[PDB]
Formats: sequence, C-alpha cells, structure tokens
Amino acid sequence: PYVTVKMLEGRTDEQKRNLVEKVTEAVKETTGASEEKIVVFIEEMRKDHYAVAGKRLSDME
Amino acid sequence: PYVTVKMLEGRTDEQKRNLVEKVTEAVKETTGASEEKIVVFIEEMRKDHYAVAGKRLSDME
Amino acid sequence: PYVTVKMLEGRTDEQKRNLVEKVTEAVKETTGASEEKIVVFIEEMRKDHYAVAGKRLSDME
Amino acid sequence: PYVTVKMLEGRTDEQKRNLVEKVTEAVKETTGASEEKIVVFIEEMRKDHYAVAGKRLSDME
Amino acid sequence: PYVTVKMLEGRTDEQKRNLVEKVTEAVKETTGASEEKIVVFIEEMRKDHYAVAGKRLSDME
Amino acid sequence: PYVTVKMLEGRTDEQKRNLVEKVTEAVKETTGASEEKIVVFIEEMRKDHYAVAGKRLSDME
Repeated sequence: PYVTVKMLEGRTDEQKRNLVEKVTEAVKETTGASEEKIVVFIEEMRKDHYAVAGKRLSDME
Repeated sequence: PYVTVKMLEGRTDEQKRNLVEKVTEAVKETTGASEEKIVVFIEEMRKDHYAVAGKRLSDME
Repeated sequence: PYVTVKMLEGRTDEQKRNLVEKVTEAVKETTGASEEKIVVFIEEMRKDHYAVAGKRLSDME
Repeated sequence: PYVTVKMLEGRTDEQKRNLVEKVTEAVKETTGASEEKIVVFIEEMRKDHYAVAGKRLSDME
Repeated sequence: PYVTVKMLEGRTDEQKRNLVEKVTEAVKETTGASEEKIVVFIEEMRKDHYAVAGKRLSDME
Repeated sequence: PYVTVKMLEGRTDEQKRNLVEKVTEAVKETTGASEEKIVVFIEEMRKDHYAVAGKRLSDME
C-alpha cells in the first residue's frame, strides 16, 4: 500500500517521524497489509500554493 | 491535510471504513490537525496495473 | 500546464465539457499559456472512496 | 472538488492569485460545486524535471 | 523509484507487459536503482476525461 | 502518455537526462504512442519524506 500525506509546511521533524509511524500502523491493522509493503510519502504545501474557496492561505489571516 | 491511500482491490467495505477511521486518527494525533480538516482518498489498483521488478503482479508465478 | 480536476461521480457529460472549457480559459487568461499547451484531466471519485473527518461520504447520516 | 495545477516556474505571485480565483470560479459554475468545497493546489515544475518528446526543457532553446 | 504511466485506454495486455518491462529496464540502467526497488503503476484514461486546448478527445471532430 | 518518475535526491543531471531519453523510448516502442505525445515528469523525494515499513529513510543507515 502507498500512502501519500499532503500537508502544510510547519511541522517538526518529530511530528513527521510520528506521522509515518502512526499512519503505517493504522494501515497495517485495517488492511492486513504486510508491514514491509507499506510505503509513506510526505508532501508539504506552501500557503501560497494552497487555496480554499478561491483564496490562497497566504492571502488569509 | 490530505491522505491518499493506494492499494490493491480486495479489501472489504468494513476494512475501508476502518482504514479511513484509523488513518484519520493517526493524522489528528500526530500533526495537530483537526478532524474536519483531514481528508482521506482511497485508490484501488488492479494486479495487472501494478508492477515490481518489471513484472506485473498478475504475471507473477 | 496540466490541470487535474478531482470530483465526485455524478456530473453530466455537458457539465464536464463546460468544466474543461471554462477551466482552460481560466488558465489561458491567468498564466499566459497557450491553449494547445493546456491539458485537463478529469478524475471522478466514489462516495465510498472519499472521506472527511474519518467518515466516508457513503457512511454519512 | 480538488484541482491541481501543474505548471513551470516563472509566474508572478499575482498570476498565481488570479489563477486560483479564475479556476475556482470556472469549477463553481460548471459543476454546481459549493465554493467552500473547491480546493486548489499549485505545483511548479523545473525545466530540468520536465520533458517532452524525450528532451527536457532545460536542454532546449 | 516509482514510475506512473498515464495513457488512454486501448493498449493490449501484451503492450502493457512490455511497457512495464521496458520502462523498468530504462530506469534500472539509467539511475542505478535495483529491479526489486523499481515499481511501475499503469493508469488508463477515457477520451471523455482527457482534454487538450479546452476540447476533450471524445469531443474532437 | 504522461510518465511521472518519483525517485530519491542524489542523481546527476546527466542521469536525469538519460532517464528521460530511455523512458521516453521505452514508452514509444511498447505503446505505439507518438514521440511528441510522450511527456516525462521527474519528482525527487527527500529521505526524511519517504518511509518504508514505518521508518523514514532519514532514520536508517
């Protein structure tokens, strides 16, 4: 199983390590997937490259 | 945050429900994001559309 | 440029035609790119493959 | 609806803000999607990471 | 490495097998990666879900 | 056809140029796709953003 996590910049390296740990476990136990088969990708977004309702987060409070 | 889980066809509806649930909690507790801001996409693959070492799974003997 | 639009199943063929058209003009007029260089991909999701706050849409009551 | 716009580096911050505005509107009116439900991601490509017909744009005039 | 090939529906099963094989060798010999570390995903599009210059292929005359 | 190659940072600019050449050829001959229709994207991953079996490569030997 391939898991891609897309989130905004601003997380600690530790939060990222925990994210991978937790997410991998969540997948292992709910899908019966073998652990060495679970891959995780982290993709960080820039507030000026992410919008909702027509407004980029870089243009918001 | 946005989580996309890509895995082979086959999981039961229940397994998928648990995946979404578990994966969402794993994100929530590990990044600080709030539930209504956590989105999960499920993408299923066919054994004949997924290959490793030049061999599609469907062609593995 | 490449534009991928991911949305739930349900739109009519007409709606999709308008999406491609409108979205392409929006790109053309806003980035300077030329029409034959603008590509649009449409990706449809199932309510049981899309979740928010740990709940797939198909499971929302 | 989730819209990903993949384009080359070289656009102004204003062009990007307009892109998000225009594209969000194009989607709102052609798909009947609620505005606060329309998300836009901008992904910039490097000429040395984008090829056509076997030649990277970084290796062209 | 992970290679995703996105193309229109239509290729034969044989063509797909050759794609995976050829593409994998091309990666192996050009990046140094080892075969069991090279993954290929095949994604097929519908002519009515792919557009160029504001015109879906299915609508081209 | 659109080919995305996702691999770790650490490859020479030459290896990347060869990758695009080889991969484009592999696709041209196995799918009957016209050369000017074959597009290649290179996406580099950071070891601290790529995990396998719950452990990020940045946390491994």
